[PDB]
Amino acid sequence: AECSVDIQGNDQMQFNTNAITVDKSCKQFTVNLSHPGNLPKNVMGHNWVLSTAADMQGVVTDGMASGLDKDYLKPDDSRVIAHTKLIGSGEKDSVTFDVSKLKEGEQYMFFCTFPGHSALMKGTLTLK
Ligand SMILES: [Cu+2]
Repeated sequence: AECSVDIQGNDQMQFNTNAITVDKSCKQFTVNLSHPGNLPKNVMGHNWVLSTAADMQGVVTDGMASGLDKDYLKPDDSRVIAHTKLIGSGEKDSVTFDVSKLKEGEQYMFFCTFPGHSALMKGTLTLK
């Protein structure tokens, strides 16, 4: 299977994907995040964060309160399954994670934790 995916987060506050499917043959999965546009990280930063559907709101709330200095992610948040760093336009960051942290029959959500972004910048991830 392919065990990676290229995702874009643009100045329109949109991920070019609303749904990700991870193949079971994969032991590891990689997300290559880029950011088309021209806006800076302090006002249009984007990160790719993964958690269970149950944990999303909390990760987003606690991340918002963490500040730009911490990439808007609560330090050592156990609910975060995997995450890229917070990037601005023109930047790139990739993250690889263990697929064994996922199971079938559970809804996972990927989103950006920059203040307010998750309202539009979010999507589903499923192991299949
Ligand atoms: Cu964002």
